Amino acid sequence: WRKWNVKVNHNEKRYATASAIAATAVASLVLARGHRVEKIPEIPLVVSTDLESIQKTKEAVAALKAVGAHSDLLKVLKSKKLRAGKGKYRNRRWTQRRGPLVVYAEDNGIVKALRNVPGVETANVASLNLLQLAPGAHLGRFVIWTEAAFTKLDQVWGSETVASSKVGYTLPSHIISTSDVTRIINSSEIQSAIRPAGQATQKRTH
Amino acid sequence: AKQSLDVSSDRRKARKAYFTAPSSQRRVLLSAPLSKELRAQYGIKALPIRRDDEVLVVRGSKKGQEGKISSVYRLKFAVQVDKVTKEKVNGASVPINLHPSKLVITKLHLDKDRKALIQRKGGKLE
Amino acid sequence: PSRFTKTRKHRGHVSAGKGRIGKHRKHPGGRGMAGGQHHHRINMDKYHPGYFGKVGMRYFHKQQAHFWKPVLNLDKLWTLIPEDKRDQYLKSASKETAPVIDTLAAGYGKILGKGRIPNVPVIVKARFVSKLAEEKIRAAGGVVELIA
Amino acid sequence: AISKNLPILKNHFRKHWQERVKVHFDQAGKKVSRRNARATRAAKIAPRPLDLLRPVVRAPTVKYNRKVRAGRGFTLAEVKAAGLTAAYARTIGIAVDHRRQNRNQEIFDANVQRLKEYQSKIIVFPRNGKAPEAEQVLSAAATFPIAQPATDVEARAVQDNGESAFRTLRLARSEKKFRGIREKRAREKAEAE
RNA sequence: UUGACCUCAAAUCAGGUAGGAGUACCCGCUGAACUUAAGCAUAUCAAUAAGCGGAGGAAAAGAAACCAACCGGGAUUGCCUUAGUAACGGCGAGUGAAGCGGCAAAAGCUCAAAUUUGAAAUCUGGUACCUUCGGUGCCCGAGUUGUAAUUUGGAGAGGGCAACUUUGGGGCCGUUCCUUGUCUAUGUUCCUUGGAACAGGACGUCAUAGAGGGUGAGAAUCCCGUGUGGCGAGGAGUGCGGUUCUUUGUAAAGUGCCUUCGAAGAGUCGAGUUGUUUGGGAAUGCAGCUCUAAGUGGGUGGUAAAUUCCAUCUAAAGCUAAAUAUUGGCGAGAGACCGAUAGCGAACAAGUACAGUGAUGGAAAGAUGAAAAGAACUUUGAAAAGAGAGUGAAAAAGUACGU
RNA sequence: UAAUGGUUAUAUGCCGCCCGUCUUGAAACACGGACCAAGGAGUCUAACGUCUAUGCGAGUGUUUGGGUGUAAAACCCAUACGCGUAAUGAAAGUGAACGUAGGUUGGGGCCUCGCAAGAGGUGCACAAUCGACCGAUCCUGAUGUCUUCGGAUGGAUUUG
RNA sequence: AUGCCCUGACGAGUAGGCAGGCGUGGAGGUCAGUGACGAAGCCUAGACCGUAAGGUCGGGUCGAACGGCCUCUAGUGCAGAUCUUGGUGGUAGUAGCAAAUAUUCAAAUGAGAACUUUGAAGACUGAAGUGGGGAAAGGUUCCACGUCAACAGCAGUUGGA
Ligand SMILES: [Mg+2]
Ligand SMILES: [Mg+2]
Ligand SMILES: [Mg+2]
Ligand SMILES: [Mg+2]
Ligand SMILES: [Mg+2]
Ligand SMILES: [Mg+2]
Ligand SMILES: [Mg+2]
Ligand SMILES: [Mg+2]
Ligand SMILES: [Mg+2]
Ligand SMILES: [Mg+2]
Ligand SMILES: [Mg+2]
Ligand SMILES: [Mg+2]
Ligand SMILES: [Mg+2]
Ligand SMILES: [Mg+2]
Ligand SMILES: [Mg+2]
Ligand SMILES: [Mg+2]
Ligand SMILES: [Mg+2]
Ligand SMILES: [Mg+2]
Ligand SMILES: [Mg+2]
Ligand SMILES: [Mg+2]
Ligand SMILES: [Mg+2]
Ligand SMILES: [Mg+2]
Ligand SMILES: [Mg+2]
Ligand SMILES: [Mg+2]
Ligand SMILES: [Mg+2]
Ligand SMILES: [Mg+2]
Ligand SMILES: [Mg+2]
Ligand SMILES: [Mg+2]
Ligand SMILES: [Mg+2]
Ligand SMILES: [Mg+2]
Ligand SMILES: [Mg+2]
Ligand SMILES: [Mg+2]
Ligand SMILES: [Mg+2]
Ligand SMILES: [Mg+2]
Ligand SMILES: [Mg+2]
Ligand SMILES: [Mg+2]
Ligand SMILES: [Mg+2]
Ligand SMILES: [Mg+2]
Ligand SMILES: [Mg+2]
Ligand SMILES: [Mg+2]
Ligand SMILES: [Mg+2]
Ligand SMILES: [Mg+2]
Ligand SMILES: [Mg+2]
Ligand SMILES: [Mg+2]
Ligand SMILES: [Mg+2]
Ligand SMILES: [Mg+2]
Ligand SMILES: [Mg+2]
Ligand SMILES: [Mg+2]
Ligand SMILES: [Mg+2]
Ligand SMILES: [Mg+2]
Ligand SMILES: [Mg+2]
Ligand SMILES: [Mg+2]
Ligand SMILES: [Mg+2]
Ligand SMILES: [Mg+2]
Ligand SMILES: [Mg+2]
Ligand SMILES: [Mg+2]
Ligand SMILES: [Mg+2]
Ligand SMILES: [Mg+2]
Ligand SMILES: [Mg+2]
Ligand SMILES: [Mg+2]
Ligand SMILES: [Mg+2]
Ligand SMILES: [Mg+2]
Ligand SMILES: [Mg+2]
Ligand SMILES: [Mg+2]
Ligand SMILES: [Mg+2]
Ligand SMILES: [Mg+2]
Ligand SMILES: [Mg+2]
Ligand SMILES: [Mg+2]
Ligand SMILES: [Mg+2]
Ligand SMILES: [Mg+2]
Ligand SMILES: [Mg+2]
Ligand SMILES: [Mg+2]
Ligand SMILES: [Mg+2]
Ligand SMILES: [Mg+2]
Ligand SMILES: [Mg+2]
Ligand SMILES: [Mg+2]
Ligand SMILES: [Mg+2]
Ligand SMILES: [Mg+2]
Ligand SMILES: [Mg+2]
Ligand SMILES: [Mg+2]
Ligand SMILES: [Mg+2]
Ligand SMILES: [Mg+2]
Ligand SMILES: [Mg+2]
Ligand SMILES: [Mg+2]
Ligand SMILES: [Mg+2]
Ligand SMILES: [Mg+2]
Ligand SMILES: [Mg+2]
Ligand SMILES: [Mg+2]
Ligand SMILES: [Mg+2]
Ligand SMILES: [Mg+2]
Ligand SMILES: [Mg+2]
Ligand SMILES: [Mg+2]
Ligand SMILES: [Mg+2]
Ligand SMILES: [Mg+2]
Ligand SMILES: [Mg+2]
Ligand SMILES: [Mg+2]
Ligand SMILES: [Mg+2]
Ligand SMILES: [Mg+2]
Ligand SMILES: [Mg+2]
Ligand SMILES: [Mg+2]
Ligand SMILES: [Mg+2]
Ligand SMILES: [Mg+2]
Ligand SMILES: [Mg+2]
Ligand SMILES: [Mg+2]
Ligand SMILES: [Mg+2]
Ligand SMILES: [Mg+2]
Ligand SMILES: [Mg+2]
Ligand SMILES: [Mg+2]
Ligand SMILES: [Mg+2]
Ligand SMILES: [Mg+2]
Ligand SMILES: [Mg+2]
Ligand SMILES: [Mg+2]
Ligand SMILES: [Mg+2]
Ligand SMILES: [Mg+2]
Ligand SMILES: [Mg+2]
Ligand SMILES: [Mg+2]
Ligand SMILES: [Mg+2]
Ligand SMILES: [Mg+2]
Ligand SMILES: [Mg+2]
Ligand SMILES: [Mg+2]
Ligand SMILES: [Mg+2]
Ligand SMILES: [Mg+2]
Ligand SMILES: [Mg+2]
Ligand SMILES: [Mg+2]
Ligand SMILES: [Mg+2]
Ligand SMILES: [Mg+2]
Ligand SMILES: [Mg+2]
Ligand SMILES: [Mg+2]
Ligand SMILES: [Mg+2]
Ligand SMILES: [Mg+2]
Ligand SMILES: [Mg+2]
Ligand SMILES: [Mg+2]
Ligand SMILES: [Mg+2]
Ligand SMILES: [Mg+2]
Ligand SMILES: [Mg+2]
Ligand SMILES: [Mg+2]
Ligand SMILES: [Mg+2]
Ligand SMILES: [Mg+2]
Ligand SMILES: [Mg+2]
Ligand SMILES: [Mg+2]
Ligand SMILES: [Mg+2]
Ligand SMILES: [Mg+2]
Ligand SMILES: [Mg+2]
Ligand SMILES: [Mg+2]
Ligand SMILES: [Mg+2]
Ligand SMILES: [Mg+2]
Ligand SMILES: [Mg+2]
Ligand SMILES: [Mg+2]
Ligand SMILES: [Mg+2]
Ligand SMILES: [Mg+2]
Ligand SMILES: [Mg+2]
Ligand SMILES: [Mg+2]
Ligand SMILES: [Mg+2]
Ligand SMILES: [Mg+2]
Ligand SMILES: [Mg+2]
Ligand SMILES: [Mg+2]
Repeated sequence: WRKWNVKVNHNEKRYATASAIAATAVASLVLARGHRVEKIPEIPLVVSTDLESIQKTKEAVAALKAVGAHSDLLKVLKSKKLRAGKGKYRNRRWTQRRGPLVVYAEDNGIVKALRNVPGVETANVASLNLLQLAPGAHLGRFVIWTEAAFTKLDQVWGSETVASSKVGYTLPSHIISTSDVTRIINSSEIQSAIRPAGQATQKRTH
Repeated sequence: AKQSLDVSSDRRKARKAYFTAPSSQRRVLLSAPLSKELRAQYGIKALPIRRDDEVLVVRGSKKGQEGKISSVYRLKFAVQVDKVTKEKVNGASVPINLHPSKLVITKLHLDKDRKALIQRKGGKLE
Repeated sequence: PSRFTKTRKHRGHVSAGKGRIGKHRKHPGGRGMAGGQHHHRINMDKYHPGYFGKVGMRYFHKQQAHFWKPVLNLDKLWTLIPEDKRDQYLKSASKETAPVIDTLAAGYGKILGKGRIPNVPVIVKARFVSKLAEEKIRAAGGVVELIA
Repeated sequence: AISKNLPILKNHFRKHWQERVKVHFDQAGKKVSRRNARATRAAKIAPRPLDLLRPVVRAPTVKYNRKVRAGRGFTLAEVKAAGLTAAYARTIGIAVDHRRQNRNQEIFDANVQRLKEYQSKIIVFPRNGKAPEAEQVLSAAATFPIAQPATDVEARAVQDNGESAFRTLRLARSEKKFRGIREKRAREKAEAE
């Protein structure tokens, strides 16, 4: 009768999920989290909806290597290690890195085709597990979207013109309008209003 | 990945099921692959191993040696192949235990049950 | 969060934060509410005044649905009209078409007069109202309808 | 002991309560098995819809008499007014309650209408014939839903006669409070001379 | 004399049944104390532990002598809540429900009961033949001190008449399911290290299979499996595609009026007293003793009583699946569990060795090596053994063996 | 480069009583401690106070259940229910704006004039105080009454 | 930019509070981390860093796994408890092995004889026996052959081993 599960507020779960989805955008978080995406042209990586109908593992890995997940797919299966400790004989014998998350809107073979590929996890846009999106509570999973998945995301989480399709839900507000304060500080309205600055290391008088 | 709730990924259970297997289960467990010639001839890849089979060792320190399997020692999970011996210092000759997965069958002992086994696995029997 | 506890910080220090003199024991003042009239009397009167003794008359077999009468105040009272209709009902206020608010259908049993409905006529259906609720509802030009 | 300004607690753990601790670790497993039982039962009672038709009844207890809900069964009188018998209605998916009675014409008409809608929307298969399959819908409750009856329109004319309607509650409370003592006063006036 | 009847016996008479084990959960009886109250006696622990009786895969409960007071719900059970509340309590410590509402599951019924009275229409047994969990015939028996048919309060029965609707069973293969067998992919290619490649590097292949485990060191690809499907085999009171007993048959069951009825459980309900129990308070339930009902009346409607009503059920007889429980048994699958002073007492010939008269108590004890390859042979010594030699990657692994 | 320095052993000078514990007071002629290894003691739960953090906010709480699932995860969800939005009284009950939701005294910040100092204005939070309103208590007792009900209005060193 | 810099003051502490850190088992993530060309462990009056908790390296031994950082979690840190279990000391080659009168010579056996066997001598129990049998209890101890690692508190070639 120890507490094993922990209740989280549903709206705070949705907050964390939405911030995880937003962190699967710009590539600094994806590089800092792991995820060899330095030779990827643009994040989000959205591929065509024909991926969801691929039902061979060989064709699926050809598609992932062709759209650019080759070095991440090689980071997994070269990171397979025997687990340090007593966990290795508690059915937790090998550890490996996380591969890409392939996120789809409808499943026509892609789940089973990418099932056997190490590191690679698949997901429906209807769900989007936070355990998959920010594993180890590190933001910025490498995510390959299909076009249908990317379109359906606007209906699953809402916008300024689509509500949310979750009951009562709105995406969270911002308490600050920009995330980089240096251009607010070097804006002309603050700079013309502030006094001149000093030496930035004071002279040692006396 | 496992898909059925009947088989076990438990390492302890798998090792008890290996080390406490009866001999009729150890016969299947002590399988041995065929050679390139026999795999082309019989269309199948591996068979349970027999006494009068001719084998080539392809691993370990006696690799590349030939012989007939003198004994299938299922209690030790081993096969004893003649011409593959250890000369002791008193002049005695003891058989070296080999595992059949490190062997390659180069000639089968065929009888009616082996022929039916090959045909059951889909073999050409040629 | 076992690693954040002060048990982890009292490791090495003899008494685990409990003192060498007073010397942490099993139950030094009794168990539970023991001695609330003898040695815990000051913690009773000072912080639980009224704790001991009887108060008025008993009710055998009380059902707390003879007493369900949730109270609505007039300061809200237009929340019960949905927001798309609220604007059109308070703009160009009208008798001969006034909103009907069933208060029971929203789950209150009494209307009370906290303050200042606007001057729009309203038909308020209530199980119970107070006098000042009646006075302010009629001063807006409306009516209270008694329902059961 | 008793110490600083804290609420006085009433935790009842002076029995051997640890012999009787049930932790529901099997919540997900019992959900899987309830869904398995629903699927198995559905396959066993193919095309029949896995639950009986229940009537709409008014909930008791003046806290809850503003709501209607699903009751247990239809009322022999309701079954007869719908045009069938109880022993045959129990075989075509209608729950029948012999022990409830109708004293509300609106509830009665709602349940006779509910029964006639059901009898129009079911296909009773022939008893010995070929009986072509009619695509199992798994729930009668989600296809004949319990609707809260509309009691008023959104807007009407203000009809204020100046009765003042707090005075109505005060006077009606006073007549109940003094009905017996002044009925007895009236009869002792009648016992004069 | 003889023939019954009733009651009681006997038999190694014919056939059958009970005991004991297990006992986690279940239905009962019985029943403490430590403890808390900062002492203690009521109280609390606790309607618990121990003790005893009885079941099953669930049990129990269960189709209202219910809840209510509403515009009323509607068998039982369980969860969420009601609620640490109403209430009880040296009104102290403490204790403590229920109705409503939302869900899970849902299922309803059977006797006493009536004159069959122009059919004891009913049933056990034996015997004979079969379609052998049974049927049919015959005979003896049970039984009128009442076995069948009809009826169960929601009703219903008798009679009188416009009237239409519905006929039940038995064997085969696949199929619901259970048990179980079998088949089903891809490198053992090169070089380096090593005793051993399963390591490292290079070139590939399969992947609805990169779970897991073995194999001389981290093996998807060597082996078993895994994944996906196919082919069987042996069984389970059948949802259906065919089969057939076809004067199964003025059967049986429903449904409309009218009329006369409408039987409904006794030392029981209830009452007093005593004791126990309960949150149940001028008595919540149970039990002992005493008193002992009625039939538009009996119970209940949470403050005792008289009077007047009202509301709600219909006890003193009985059956019933599910949702619920389950430190036992069988079979599985898992784990942010423990890792040989831990985890069960027990990883091992562990409830063992051993102690006690006995009830009972109750340990310690895993690891050579990849393979015994477990040290041929020489020499010293009476021998143990030593020194060499030798095996082994290692003897800084030599059975007194990983480190 | 051990030449200076570090480490270590030793010598020398001065200093240095045995730790833990209870205690006013321990080196104590107080108690435990021969030694070493391994084990070994504020935990988990129900309810709750303060504070803090997060989400939403007059609301909030998805996880009892239902749907769904790559399956004890994750995702989605209705009706309820709990707590909050109303108090007070033993209870029957009643139930919160005279006013710009009041006056006064302070009051950050802001506004006006000022080169400042200041002067004025507005003053949220909060503190003090006097009032107003709601309930309980004690009074007063209007219009009506099918005459004993009702309880308007006005009060109070009372009380929440 | 819980960064860097400037200026000033301050620093005792039981019981206790709070903070910032060090370390251990396990979990999620990462370093495509280390490793049979040697992981972990262990030893090391060798070295380096940290005020310290500790961390790092070199050498020896060893043979299969294990680390850093970011988080999560706890059966998480020992000198004590007449603590528990196991092991080992000093005392210490010490106290002791002194009741029941008592042994001795030869030969044989044997590697080895105070103690075995046989001969010889000397003694004792002294028929309410240190004799001959049984009851309870024990359970093969009886007897023969082989044999001495342990046991017979010296020895042993002997033995109820
Ligand atoms: Mg939420
Ligand atoms: Mg493929
Ligand atoms: Mg590894
Ligand atoms: Mg790991
Ligand atoms: Mg581990
Ligand atoms: Mg380990
Ligand atoms: Mg380790
Ligand atoms: Mg395990
Ligand atoms: Mg495993
Ligand atoms: Mg494993
Ligand atoms: Mg926010
Ligand atoms: Mg064969
Ligand atoms: Mg913290
Ligand atoms: Mg200390
Ligand atoms: Mg410390
Ligand atoms: Mg201290
Ligand atoms: Mg403290
Ligand atoms: Mg102490
Ligand atoms: Mg104290
Ligand atoms: Mg204390
Ligand atoms: Mg006193
Ligand atoms: Mg009290
Ligand atoms: Mg009182
Ligand atoms: Mg009272
Ligand atoms: Mg009022
Ligand atoms: Mg205090
Ligand atoms: Mg689920
Ligand atoms: Mg289950
Ligand atoms: Mg169902
Ligand atoms: Mg009604
Ligand atoms: Mg007999
Ligand atoms: Mg028995
Ligand atoms: Mg039990
Ligand atoms: Mg019971
Ligand atoms: Mg106790
Ligand atoms: Mg107590
Ligand atoms: Mg006491
Ligand atoms: Mg005490
Ligand atoms: Mg006391
Ligand atoms: Mg005492
Ligand atoms: Mg009790
Ligand atoms: Mg108990
Ligand atoms: Mg018991
Ligand atoms: Mg007893
Ligand atoms: Mg049984
Ligand atoms: Mg069941
Ligand atoms: Mg039963
Ligand atoms: Mg029963
Ligand atoms: Mg009844
Ligand atoms: Mg009710
Ligand atoms: Mg009723
Ligand atoms: Mg009920
Ligand atoms: Mg419950
Ligand atoms: Mg509730
Ligand atoms: Mg509550
Ligand atoms: Mg009790
Ligand atoms: Mg309910
Ligand atoms: Mg009945
Ligand atoms: Mg090789
Ligand atoms: Mg290697
Ligand atoms: Mg090279
Ligand atoms: Mg091998
Ligand atoms: Mg392997
Ligand atoms: Mg595989
Ligand atoms: Mg595999
Ligand atoms: Mg499979
Ligand atoms: Mg009939
Ligand atoms: Mg009756
Ligand atoms: Mg009687
Ligand atoms: Mg009686
Ligand atoms: Mg009793
Ligand atoms: Mg009691
Ligand atoms: Mg009583
Ligand atoms: Mg009594
Ligand atoms: Mg009463
Ligand atoms: Mg685990
Ligand atoms: Mg160990
Ligand atoms: Mg053990
Ligand atoms: Mg043990
Ligand atoms: Mg054992
Ligand atoms: Mg004894
Ligand atoms: Mg004994
Ligand atoms: Mg060892
Ligand atoms: Mg090896
Ligand atoms: Mg030597
Ligand atoms: Mg060698
Ligand atoms: Mg070695
Ligand atoms: Mg060597
Ligand atoms: Mg050697
Ligand atoms: Mg070694
Ligand atoms: Mg020099
Ligand atoms: Mg030098
Ligand atoms: Mg010196
Ligand atoms: Mg000196
Ligand atoms: Mg000195
Ligand atoms: Mg000196
Ligand atoms: Mg001097
Ligand atoms: Mg000195
Ligand atoms: Mg002490
Ligand atoms: Mg003293
Ligand atoms: Mg002194
Ligand atoms: Mg001291
Ligand atoms: Mg002294
Ligand atoms: Mg002393
Ligand atoms: Mg002492
Ligand atoms: Mg010491
Ligand atoms: Mg001592
Ligand atoms: Mg230790
Ligand atoms: Mg330790
Ligand atoms: Mg301890
Ligand atoms: Mg909720
Ligand atoms: Mg969710
Ligand atoms: Mg009230
Ligand atoms: Mg009053
Ligand atoms: Mg005002
Ligand atoms: Mg006023
Ligand atoms: Mg102010
Ligand atoms: Mg007032
Ligand atoms: Mg008030
Ligand atoms: Mg007042
Ligand atoms: Mg100073
Ligand atoms: Mg200091
Ligand atoms: Mg520090
Ligand atoms: Mg642990
Ligand atoms: Mg760790
Ligand atoms: Mg985990
Ligand atoms: Mg090597
Ligand atoms: Mg090493
Ligand atoms: Mg080691
Ligand atoms: Mg040292
Ligand atoms: Mg060294
Ligand atoms: Mg080794
Ligand atoms: Mg090894
Ligand atoms: Mg390492
Ligand atoms: Mg531990
Ligand atoms: Mg511990
Ligand atoms: Mg210490
Ligand atoms: Mg200490
Ligand atoms: Mg110690
Ligand atoms: Mg000690
Ligand atoms: Mg010990
Ligand atoms: Mg020792
Ligand atoms: Mg000596
Ligand atoms: Mg001596
Ligand atoms: Mg002596
Ligand atoms: Mg002597
Ligand atoms: Mg001699
Ligand atoms: Mg001598
Ligand atoms: Mg002589
Ligand atoms: Mg003599
Ligand atoms: Mg003898
Ligand atoms: Mg001998
Ligand atoms: Mg000796
Ligand atoms: Mg000796
Ligand atoms: Mg001797
Ligand atoms: Mg002997």
